[PDB]
Amino acid sequence: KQLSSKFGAISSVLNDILSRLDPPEAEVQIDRLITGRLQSLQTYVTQQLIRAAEIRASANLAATKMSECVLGQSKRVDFCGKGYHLMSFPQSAPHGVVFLHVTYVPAQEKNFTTAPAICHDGKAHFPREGVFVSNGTHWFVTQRNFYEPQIITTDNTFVSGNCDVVIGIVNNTVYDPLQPELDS
Amino acid sequence: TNFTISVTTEILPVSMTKTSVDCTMYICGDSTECSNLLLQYGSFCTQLKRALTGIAVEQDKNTQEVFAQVKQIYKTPPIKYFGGFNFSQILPDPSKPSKRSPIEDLLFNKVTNGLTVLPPLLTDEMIAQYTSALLAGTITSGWTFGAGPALQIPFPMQMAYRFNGIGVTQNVLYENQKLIANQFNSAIGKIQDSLSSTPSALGKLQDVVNHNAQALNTLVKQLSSKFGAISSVLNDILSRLDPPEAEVQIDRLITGRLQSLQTYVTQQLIRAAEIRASANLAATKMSECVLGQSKRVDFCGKGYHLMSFPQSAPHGVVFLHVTYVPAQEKNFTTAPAICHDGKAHFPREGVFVSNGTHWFVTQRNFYEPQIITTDNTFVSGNCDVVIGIVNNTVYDPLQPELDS
Amino acid sequence: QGVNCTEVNVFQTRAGCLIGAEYVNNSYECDIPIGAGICASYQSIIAYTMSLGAENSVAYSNNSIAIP
Ligand SMILES: *[C@@H]1O[C@H](CO)[C@@H](O[C@@H]2O[C@H](CO)[C@@H](O[C@@H]3O[C@H](CO)[C@@H](O)[C@H](O)[C@@H]3O)[C@H](O)[C@H]2NC(C)=O)[C@H](O)[C@H]1NC(C)=O
Ligand SMILES: *[C@@H]1O[C@H](CO)[C@@H](O[C@@H]2O[C@H](CO)[C@@H](O[C@@H]3O[C@H](CO)[C@@H](O)[C@H](O)[C@@H]3O)[C@H](O)[C@H]2NC(C)=O)[C@H](O)[C@H]1NC(C)=O
Ligand SMILES: *[C@@H]1O[C@H](CO)[C@@H](O[C@@H]2O[C@H](CO)[C@@H](O)[C@H](O)[C@H]2NC(C)=O)[C@H](O)[C@H]1NC(C)=O
Ligand SMILES: *[C@@H]1O[C@H](CO)[C@@H](O[C@@H]2O[C@H](CO)[C@@H](O)[C@H](O)[C@H]2NC(C)=O)[C@H](O)[C@H]1NC(C)=O
Ligand SMILES: *[C@@H]1O[C@H](CO)[C@@H](O[C@@H]2O[C@H](CO)[C@@H](O)[C@H](O)[C@H]2NC(C)=O)[C@H](O)[C@H]1NC(C)=O
Ligand SMILES: *[C@@H]1O[C@H](CO)[C@@H](O[C@@H]2O[C@H](CO)[C@@H](O)[C@H](O)[C@H]2NC(C)=O)[C@H](O)[C@H]1NC(C)=O
Ligand SMILES: *[C@@H]1O[C@H](CO)[C@@H](O[C@@H]2O[C@H](CO)[C@@H](O)[C@H](O)[C@H]2NC(C)=O)[C@H](O)[C@H]1NC(C)=O
Ligand SMILES: *[C@@H]1O[C@H](CO)[C@@H](O)[C@H](O)[C@H]1NC(C)=O
Ligand SMILES: *[C@@H]1O[C@H](CO)[C@@H](O)[C@H](O)[C@H]1NC(C)=O
Ligand SMILES: *[C@@H]1O[C@H](CO)[C@@H](O)[C@H](O)[C@H]1NC(C)=O
Ligand SMILES: *[C@@H]1O[C@H](CO)[C@@H](O)[C@H](O)[C@H]1NC(C)=O
Repeated sequence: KQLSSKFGAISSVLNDILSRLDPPEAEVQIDRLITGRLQSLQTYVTQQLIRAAEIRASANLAATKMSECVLGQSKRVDFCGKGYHLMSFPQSAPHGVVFLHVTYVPAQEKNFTTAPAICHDGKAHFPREGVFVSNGTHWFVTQRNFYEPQIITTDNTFVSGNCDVVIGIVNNTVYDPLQPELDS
Repeated sequence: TNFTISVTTEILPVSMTKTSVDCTMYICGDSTECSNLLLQYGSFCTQLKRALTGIAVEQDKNTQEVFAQVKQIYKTPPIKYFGGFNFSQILPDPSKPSKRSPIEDLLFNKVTNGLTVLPPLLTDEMIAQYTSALLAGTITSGWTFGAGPALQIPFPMQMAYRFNGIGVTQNVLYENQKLIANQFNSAIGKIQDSLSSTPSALGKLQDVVNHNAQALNTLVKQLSSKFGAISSVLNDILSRLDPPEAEVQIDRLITGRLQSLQTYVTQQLIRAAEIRASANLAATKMSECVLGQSKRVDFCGKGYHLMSFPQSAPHGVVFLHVTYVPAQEKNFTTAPAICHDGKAHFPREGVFVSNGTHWFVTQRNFYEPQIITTDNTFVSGNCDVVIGIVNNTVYDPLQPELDS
Repeated sequence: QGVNCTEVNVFQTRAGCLIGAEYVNNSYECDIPIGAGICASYQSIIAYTMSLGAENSVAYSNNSIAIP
């Protein structure tokens, strides 16, 4: 569109303007037109360079996601979709890529009570990988997600010091394995 | 053996001031000559306004995306007790009607015609509400609230969770819980003193504001230049000179001002790209170090990163990175393995350490002696191919208890 | 935009004044951005303040764990 504008000259035409105008002023008209069109081309290529730089940065981020979400599992939070990321399925797109994100969204929350530690027989108790949880007079252990009660044993728990300084600690009996199998 | 907790500050700017420039009134003030001669250059100033509206909409999208990453806002409980963790200058104070914590209050106090300065889409009130909601969500819901519905976790056990995730056993938290709380309060006081003391700590926001103001000032100064013409006045040539005779002068003036506007817009545009990249990096920082805890090191502050506090700031965001700084070193002797009864033994997760001749096991970043047992070791191969192995016995559990 | 609307139904905003819509005291989801916490939508055309979702404060205590 910018080619068709006269840019303040007599006319936008090139060959026909040479016939009706003398070369001493035709060189002035051509100089004005050549400077204006060079300015327009400079604006267009400045836009091209900045758009190429922005697209290159976005595509470098896309390639980082290509090497991070698709290749294996990424533990980093909400970098590959919303929530925890497990896997991704990329598909071919024109002038771009599209991403799917198999995520893990828990729901159906239930209220529960807990304790930082358990004091029993003058020593403290701490879970090895789980967490103490209870609903009523009975206590259990469970993981971070998808609550699954289990009996407190000595394989999923350990001992660390005594029970004097731990705040909020509560009594609870512990079911130690191999105790009833002693006289067989 | 003994650890300390410090806090640092990181300032990353988010959004520059939006500027809108009209072409015709900037070139000349209410003159028909510009109306009948500016269209001879084609639709040149139309794409300038298109680009500036594009900058306005991407800045609005950027300042919306950098903060609004939660579907629901969170409000703190009226009880301020958090198990020894005192959050008074971090939690927003309802005494002030603007609902601001004193730290961003001090940061706001420290940090300071044909043009148009459009106001931002989000003013400081909703930014303060965003920061309060994010602080509430990261204090009462643990590190798991962005993956779905809201949960509740008390402070000490999610401290234990973060210590388990950083690489130490959670039992060491309750041994010095009051010490950790006192060190946290001292670190908050010290970083408040550092914010109130250092005047050049906020140099990025002042730098970008001064850059924008200086660019506008030089634009205004170079507008009033003659550009090689007879008169520098915009409309005095309409009556002093014949409009047949003013064509070359007005053409030179409009092309000089067009070149100046073009180079100003390109400079601004480049900067706009830079601030968009910086705010995208800040958005990744917030999405990594606030929405859950991260394992990668030297990304959010110096040291092992546990969790961070995002706070409001004009044209930027400020972070409070809580880190783990070990100290109180002590020399000790080690061994890669131990051979007992002709069989090799390996540590489950730790390392064999002996001050003198008595060998003990311990975790990675903390020192505490433990008895070497069978449950924290396994047998794999013989003690013939390894090097640097020592000779000591292993105390067997369930050995002296089943005999009777 | 920007200019005071003493010189020129009428509603006064931070970024100037708005002509053609009535201001309401309720809250609605933002569709058309305006500026300084103003959003507009058509149901007649109206204008309203920015609504940041819904207020929700989860219960917090010294001992309350939530496991899905
Ligand atoms: C908290 O959750 C636990 C785990 O489910 C509950 O313990 C279990 O409660 C059920 C129902 O009362 C017990 O089943 C009963 O077993 C007896 C035999 O002992 C049987 O005769 C009954 O007909 C009934 O099936 C189950 O035994 C019990 N589990 C254990 C290990 O004792 C507990 O009741 C829950 N507490 C509250 C306050 O909801
Ligand atoms: C390296 O550190 C270990 C761990 O503290 C030191 O072993 C400790 O040695 C002392 C003295 O030999 C033991 O004290 C004794 O305890 C028994 C327990 O009944 C008591 O009856 C004795 O009267 C005496 O107080 C201590 O138990 C022992 N600790 C462990 C965990 O075995 C060791 O001495 C240190 N080595 C060097 C070179 O510093
Ligand atoms: C269970 O908790 C109770 C109190 O919460 C503890 O009972 C007291 O224990 C101390 C010393 O252990 C005695 O001097 C008190 O007389 C006890 N009071 C009562 C009412 O029994 C008890 O010790 C805890 N159980 C364990 C195994 O530590
Ligand atoms: C680890 O360092 C802290 C910080 O100095 C020590 O805490 C100090 O303990 C002494 C003795 O109770 C107090 O007089 C100081 O006031 C404490 N310091 C602070 C800042 O409160 C702690 O004792 C050290 N622990 C070990 C095992 O060395
Ligand atoms: C949490 O720390 C703040 C900061 O020190 C405490 O605020 C102080 O409160 C006392 C009593 O009202 C004032 O005399 C001080 O001037 C306050 N310090 C300030 C404003 O810097 C606050 O009391 C602490 N809260 C708890 C529960 O310990
Ligand atoms: C650990 O003990 C074993 C056996 O008690 C040592 O093995 C013997 O080492 C001596 C000299 O080092 C040799 O003469 C024997 O032939 C070895 N016997 C066997 C069965 O290998 C072993 O050297 C000791 N290791 C250390 C580091 O003291
Ligand atoms: C766990 O119990 C608490 C009680 O303190 C619940 O909190 C309230 O629950 C009722 C009923 O759902 C709501 O009407 C209130 O608005 C809640 N108050 C607050 C401050 O959140 C909580 O919802 C329960 N959680 C679950 C998963 O049942
Ligand atoms: C450990 O030994 C080295 C070697 O002599 C010494 O330079 C260093 O100071 C010692 N460190 C401690 C804590 O004793
Ligand atoms: C507009 O002018 C009136 C004077 O009648 C003044 O009260 C009001 O504050 C002004 N508003 C703005 C936005 O300048
Ligand atoms: C409702 O909106 C009007 C708009 O002028 C305002 O004057 C009034 O104070 C508002 N009422 C409340 C309760 O916010
Ligand atoms: C938590 O414990 C403190 C200390 O006694 C108490 O003041 C507060 O009311 C408790 N909060 C509860 C029980 O929700």
